[PDB]
Amino acid sequence: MGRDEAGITGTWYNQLGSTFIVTAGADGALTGTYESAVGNAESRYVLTGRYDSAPATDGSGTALGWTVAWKNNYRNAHSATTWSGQYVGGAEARINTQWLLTCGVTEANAWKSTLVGHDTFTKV
Amino acid sequence: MGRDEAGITGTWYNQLGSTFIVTAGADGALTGTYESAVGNAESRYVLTGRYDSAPATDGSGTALGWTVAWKNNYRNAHSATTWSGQYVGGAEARINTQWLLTCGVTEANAWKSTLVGHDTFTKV
Amino acid sequence: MGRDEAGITGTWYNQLGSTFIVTAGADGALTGTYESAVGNAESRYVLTGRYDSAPATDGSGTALGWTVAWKNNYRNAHSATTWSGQYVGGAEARINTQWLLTCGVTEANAWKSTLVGHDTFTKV
Amino acid sequence: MGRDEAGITGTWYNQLGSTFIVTAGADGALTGTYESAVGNAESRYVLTGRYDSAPATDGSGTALGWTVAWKNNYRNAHSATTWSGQYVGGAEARINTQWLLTCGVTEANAWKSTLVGHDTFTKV
Ligand SMILES: O=C(CCCC[C@@H]1SC[C@@H]2NC(=O)N[C@@H]21)NCCCN(CCc1ccccn1)CCc1ccccn1
Ligand SMILES: O=C(CCCC[C@@H]1SC[C@@H]2NC(=O)N[C@@H]21)NCCCN(CCc1ccccn1)CCc1ccccn1
Ligand SMILES: O=C(CCCC[C@@H]1SC[C@@H]2NC(=O)N[C@@H]21)NCCCN(CCc1ccccn1)CCc1ccccn1
Ligand SMILES: O=C(CCCC[C@@H]1SC[C@@H]2NC(=O)N[C@@H]21)NCCCN(CCc1ccccn1)CCc1ccccn1
Ligand SMILES: [Cu+2]
Ligand SMILES: [Cu+2]
Ligand SMILES: [Cu+2]
Ligand SMILES: [Cu+2]
Ligand SMILES: [Cu+2]
Ligand SMILES: [Cu+2]
Ligand SMILES: [Cu+2]
Ligand SMILES: [Cu+2]
Ligand SMILES: [Cu+2]
Ligand SMILES: [Cu+2]
Ligand SMILES: [Cu+2]
Ligand SMILES: [Cu+2]
Ligand SMILES: [Cu+2]
Ligand SMILES: [Cu+2]
Ligand SMILES: [Cu+2]
Ligand SMILES: [Cu+2]
Repeated sequence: MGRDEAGITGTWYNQLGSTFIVTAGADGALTGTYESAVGNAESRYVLTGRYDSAPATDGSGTALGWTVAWKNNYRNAHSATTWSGQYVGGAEARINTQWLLTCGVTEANAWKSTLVGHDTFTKV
Repeated sequence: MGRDEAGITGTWYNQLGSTFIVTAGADGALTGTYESAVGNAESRYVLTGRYDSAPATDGSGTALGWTVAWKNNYRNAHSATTWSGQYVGGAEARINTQWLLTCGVTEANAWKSTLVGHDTFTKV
Repeated sequence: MGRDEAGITGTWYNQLGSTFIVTAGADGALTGTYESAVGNAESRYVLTGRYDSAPATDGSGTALGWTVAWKNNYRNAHSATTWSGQYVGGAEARINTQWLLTCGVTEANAWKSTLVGHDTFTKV
Repeated sequence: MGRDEAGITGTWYNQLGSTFIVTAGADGALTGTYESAVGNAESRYVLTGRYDSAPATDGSGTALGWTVAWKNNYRNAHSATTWSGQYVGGAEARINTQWLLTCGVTEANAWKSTLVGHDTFTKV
């Protein structure tokens, strides 16, 4: 199995109150759903990503990333967010991320297409 | 089908000479392989992502994103990159992205865990 | 005077234990010194920046930014960090930032020149 | 003098058609004005920043950064941009940057406060 397959798989919550439901596969896959507490979003969106299934054993975190395109059966916000970060195990397990949200825009507006931020996910 | 299913599917090349091989599914999925011309990487890595399969029709680009975890059968760089951007169709089709590369690090080094950059992909 | 001239001027501390000493001028200027608890840095470095001296009065934060080039009389790390963020007044005043650290590198290494992160500064 | 004092001082133009007028001081200071071809901006804005006045001599670029707060006598966009990058000398001298634009927002909107992008400046 991936070293942190069981540690990563499950339900996570960020500081905005969003809900990140993920399954980590033995092959390095991340699959699941994302529900954002903010923005032009309602209900669950498909996500997919990858993680390092054989991380270092020196106390370093486990690198990972995932994408949500903000289209589902309810809404289409013509945008996608990618989260890049690491899982940190332990009693207070965390996934610490930085993210890039890109909106589909015309070429004249490309300069203002991308938001950057940071989300921390916990199991509680 | 996704509006830009055929436009996105195929082989793309960025300004570093890296090769991005992707299939866009009707459901919004991106699957394929990435081969980086630079860094701690050799041969192909699995990628997965998402794209807006019903973009706006006002000339705006098509938002998308994908992730590579830098582990394959040859090397493990304990890191993952996410690319966030948009596909722009036309005679000179492009995927314009910004990216976040996170390395698995100890908590004392978390402040220096993440690189940011920008890649432009073309069909030639 | 700037609306938050007095609120911004003073000594601030971030989550790494770094010390940000700043004077906000009536004209929108920020001047002062930065001392980083981490990285290739020792003692104080010159900083300069700008802030919105007439912010909105609807509860929004006060936008600002500053730069440190990491050369002083002790060390030269051939790099510069810019912090971009906002000051949020109140009992628990904060400056919330995201930052970009660029290292001087050869053109072959330009893709790995820039780190991104986020620092929160408090008065305690 | 700074190694690239003369190389940096002058008028620069980016890919959007914006105009960056800068003087590099022997002490590492950057001062000047910025005029953006895009966004909520008109005429010139004050800028200030820092650069490495004693860069490496191995062909590496010269790290630098600067800030503009988007208030002048004509408009106040309640925002600030920081550019972080490097100057690359030679026949086709360039300043390659990544930038963070933060808007002053209420705490409920802090997640969408910051844009990220990249500008390349040339002498022509
Ligand atoms: O909301 C969305 C989809 C939901 C995004 C939720 C984000 S993911 C990163 C973060 N972690 C999280 O848990 N939740 C948030 N996609 C278009 C994102 C439009 N803006 C923001 C909201 C909005 C809704 C309606 C009308 C205008 N805005 C982005 C701001 C912006 C920046 C630059 C130019 C123009 N607009
Ligand atoms: O290379 C990797 C995997 C390959 C990454 C390729 C990147 S994806 C974004 C971009 N688009 C692309 O087409 N190609 C590049 N993963 C660890 C990334 C270590 N550094 C860089 C190289 C290196 C190799 C060996 C030893 C040291 N470095 C990152 C620099 C850094 C930043 C902060 C702290 C420490 N190190
Ligand atoms: O430390 C510096 C100057 C100090 C930087 C302090 C940072 S500002 C943002 C943050 N807020 C803060 O309060 N403190 C930190 N400038 C070169 C920054 C080299 N690396 C990190 C340390 C290091 C010291 C010696 C040898 C190798 N590293 C950056 C990692 C990197 C990324 C990509 C490619 C290569 N390296
Ligand atoms: O324009 C400004 C000041 C000018 C900014 C110019 C930028 S600096 C980086 C770049 N290099 C350059 O040469 N030129 C551009 N400051 C508020 C920036 C509001 N948005 C964009 C324009 C706008 C004008 C009026 C109404 C709405 N927009 C930012 C988009 C955004 C993102 C997230 C949430 C909400 N909005
Ligand atoms: Cu290893
Ligand atoms: Cu973080
Ligand atoms: Cu948007
Ligand atoms: Cu705006
Ligand atoms: Cu639509
Ligand atoms: Cu771009
Ligand atoms: Cu690394
Ligand atoms: Cu380093
Ligand atoms: Cu106003
Ligand atoms: Cu922040
Ligand atoms: Cu460095
Ligand atoms: Cu490295
Ligand atoms: Cu040196
Ligand atoms: Cu760049
Ligand atoms: Cu804004
Ligand atoms: Cu918006």
